Amino acid sequence: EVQLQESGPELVKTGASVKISCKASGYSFSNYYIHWVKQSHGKSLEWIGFISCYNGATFYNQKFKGKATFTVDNSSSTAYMKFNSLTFEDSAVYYCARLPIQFGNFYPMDYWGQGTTVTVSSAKTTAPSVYPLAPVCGDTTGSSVTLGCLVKGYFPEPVTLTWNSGSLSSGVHTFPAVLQSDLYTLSSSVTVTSSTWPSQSITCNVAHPASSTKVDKKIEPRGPT
Amino acid sequence: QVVMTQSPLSLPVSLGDQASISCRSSQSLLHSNGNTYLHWYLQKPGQSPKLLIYKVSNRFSGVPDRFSGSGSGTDFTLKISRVEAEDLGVYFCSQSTHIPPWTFGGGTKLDIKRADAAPTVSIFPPSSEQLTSGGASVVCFLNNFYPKDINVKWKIDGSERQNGVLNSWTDQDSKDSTYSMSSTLTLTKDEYERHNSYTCEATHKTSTSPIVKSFNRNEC
Repeated sequence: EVQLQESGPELVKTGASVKISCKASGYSFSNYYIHWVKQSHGKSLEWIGFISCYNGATFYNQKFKGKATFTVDNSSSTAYMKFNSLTFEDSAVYYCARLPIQFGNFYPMDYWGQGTTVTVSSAKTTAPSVYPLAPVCGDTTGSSVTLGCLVKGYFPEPVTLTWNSGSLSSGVHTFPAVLQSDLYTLSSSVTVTSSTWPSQSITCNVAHPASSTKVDKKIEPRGPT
Repeated sequence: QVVMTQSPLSLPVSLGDQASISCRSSQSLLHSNGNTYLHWYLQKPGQSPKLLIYKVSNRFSGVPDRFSGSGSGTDFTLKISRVEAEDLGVYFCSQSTHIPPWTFGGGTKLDIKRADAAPTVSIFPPSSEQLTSGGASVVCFLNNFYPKDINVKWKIDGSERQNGVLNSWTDQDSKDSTYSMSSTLTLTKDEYERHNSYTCEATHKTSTSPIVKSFNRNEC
């Protein structure tokens, strides 16, 4: 029944600061260190530092000295990490993890939080352009047909993409967004039987909450010119 | 700083078989007190890392005996017997013999083995709507293939084109254990409408020949 519950995702502007929390439960809070660890997408975990929940003492990895500040609120069983002067390179998932005081200094970090994603960018909110991708013009000779939807040039994540308002869920691949020149691009494919489309409408539905936009693009067969 | 190196980055295994994940440290993890502080964790997407094995071979609370650890000095192995679907995720090692800092391996992601499958390849010219906007993206989907390694090559009027290409890959599918990929070539409308032929070529171990999908702006 040990749990470390971390605060939610953060989107922060270049040069600003953010403070993320780690709330402990199910154990004697003051008998442990809380460590903080960085996980840049597709890289090894990188240890940042620790704070003692017994007496508040801190120790920081020199690479993060000046960047990260640890605190604890003993009364709420909560540890905090504050980050100042955020840069693109600070975009990562940050974990808290506890480490007992009482089983020697070399005991492992034995319970972890679920992680907090921090995204740092100078970009301004930007609605996507949503493009329907119909097959090459011609004759679909196969038993099935693949359609697409391109969602280009938005910020921030996330978007929601559905096909036929969710009624079309099988045969869908919605691809992770890629970030280029401060903006995201995502695509999705859907594959149906050739007797399904174009005889029945297929529409890609895209929502970008941050611009409060909601677009439907029907996939239309291409003309011969 | 003790550097932990893990292999492989991706480990295919069929359900019911034993998986073996290796960790190497840049410096012996035997402490002068006789103990060796090498530990193994499992992380599933979006979930907290979970401690599995500590001090080379000790199973942590609730960890079943299908998990075992071995090794000494700089070389360590995590063995998972009878791999199941709930075992799927990223496994990573860490050391606490030489601290600070605590350091971590780069992780090994389990891959479910299945029958080889060639990708299904589909190419998409720019939409009329994007062309009206002044842009041109050509999209290629390479769907439902196995194993995960694949290469895509773009050609314009027969000539290889690397600039302007952005790729994205799905994680292994939970239904059929295949992988998929999307590749987008973005050009200015001005440059798109100077050329005639556009081609996406997929190279996958399922054929010595690439799967080629092409279109011509000139005619259907």
